[PDB]
Amino acid sequence: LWGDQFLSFSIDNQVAEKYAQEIEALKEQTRSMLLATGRKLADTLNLIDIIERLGISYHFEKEIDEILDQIYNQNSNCNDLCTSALQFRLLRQHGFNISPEIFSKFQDENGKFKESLASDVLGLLNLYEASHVRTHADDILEDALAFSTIHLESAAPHLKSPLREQVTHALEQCLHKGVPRVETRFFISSIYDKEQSKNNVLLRFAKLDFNLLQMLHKQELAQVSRWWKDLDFVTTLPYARDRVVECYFWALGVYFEPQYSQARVMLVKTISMISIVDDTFDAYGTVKELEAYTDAIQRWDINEIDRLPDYMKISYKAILDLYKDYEKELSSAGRSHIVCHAIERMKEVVRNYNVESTWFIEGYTPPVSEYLSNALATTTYYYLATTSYLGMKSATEQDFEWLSKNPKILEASVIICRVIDDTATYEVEKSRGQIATGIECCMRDYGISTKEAMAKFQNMAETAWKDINEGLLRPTPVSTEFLTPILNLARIVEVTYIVLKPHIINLLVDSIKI
Ligand SMILES: [Mg+2]
Ligand SMILES: [Mg+2]
Repeated sequence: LWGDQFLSFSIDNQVAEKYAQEIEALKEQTRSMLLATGRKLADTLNLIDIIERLGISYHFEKEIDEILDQIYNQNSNCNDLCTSALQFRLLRQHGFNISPEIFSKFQDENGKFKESLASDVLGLLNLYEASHVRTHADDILEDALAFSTIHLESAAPHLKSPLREQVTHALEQCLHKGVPRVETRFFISSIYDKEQSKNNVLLRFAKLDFNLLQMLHKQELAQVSRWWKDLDFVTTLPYARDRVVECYFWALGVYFEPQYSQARVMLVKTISMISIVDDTFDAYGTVKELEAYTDAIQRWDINEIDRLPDYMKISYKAILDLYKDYEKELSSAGRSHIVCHAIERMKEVVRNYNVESTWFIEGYTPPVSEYLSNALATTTYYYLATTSYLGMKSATEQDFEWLSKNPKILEASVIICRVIDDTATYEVEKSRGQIATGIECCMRDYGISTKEAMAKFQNMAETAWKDINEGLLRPTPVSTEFLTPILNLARIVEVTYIVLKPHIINLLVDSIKI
């Protein structure tokens, strides 16, 4: 419902250059802040936390890492909940397996959190955020979420602004599980901007940087929108909607940095394309047509097009063409040889789409284990994760080989999307006759109520998050650069099922008022 609002974006080079020039000054100035010698732990942690929440930490990957490494190594006891929880969270998010023992001093000989901390809002907030980065080994943090949650909920109504808005927001969306750009936009405009103790250099820096990057995101969105119009699916395939803007939001959620410009464009096209296919199997193709389509996809030829009805011929050709473009784009860098990994994942998605169709027609309700073996791939997550690597100039063959083994971190990301999707779309899918819905299989397989089935599904998502958190800890199998996209895919789930309009507006329409 966007229209020609994004067909084309004429970037006024003057404003961009001004922004860039000043950003360079602010960047160097901020760098010097990070390298300040005589700073206290609390101050150093808050500085890093602020730069990250402001969405400008990508400029200081090395600096922040070296500083955090020093903090990890010195193991200093801060003694106060606020700093301890923050220290724990930042180290964990950066792969440092800091021991949860740092929380023992805030617990009774029973391991329960000293209820006396219940009046320490700042400590509770940082503990709340830290509880979301826990692993299966962090037994000490078992009751951290419930503890901080109940007390923050109680204190919230009487807190000053913007602290109150920060707490209220956190309770609805924790930092660790939120989409980066979405959380950055919120922190900048709704919190830091209204913070009495704000650092003006950092705020100015954050605003300019966000706005400048937004211009690039707009060029990409415009470029891809033109690409979509050329395909002219609107008239040739009147059963699919112009979801391009939504598809772009997803790509933006996976990575927003300027270096991933090519990657985002490639990713958007894939998301758009597979969306067409999903529509085909869901409400247009007949039993026979779908079987013919699944086969054509597995063969991946073109001569197979003759066995497909006209509408499917358009889709099929476009898909094959898209991958040819990908191969061409990567030719200059000699990376075209990796595209096959994405194709293999697409074939997988289509096979499982077909199987899902078959299950629906037969009225089959498989046990959970069997349901998942097919339903996990239908989320398209393995496929999208593989696709995100295509445009990443550093993604080597080894990285793709690791990804093909279905790494636990990827598996967890996929599971999160699956169980959450099933919990949300259950009602709609049931009234549609889809008795092969995750929640349905769960109920029958275990012999439990819908409520209990959904509760089990939520537990699976929780378990998966802990797995993701563990998968981020050093030593990582591949560079962190390749783990973030998977983590971001899981974050997108949290945002899509708490719909995209407000985020699209805040991220791609409205700039932050400087
Ligand atoms: Mg479908
Ligand atoms: Mg579903």
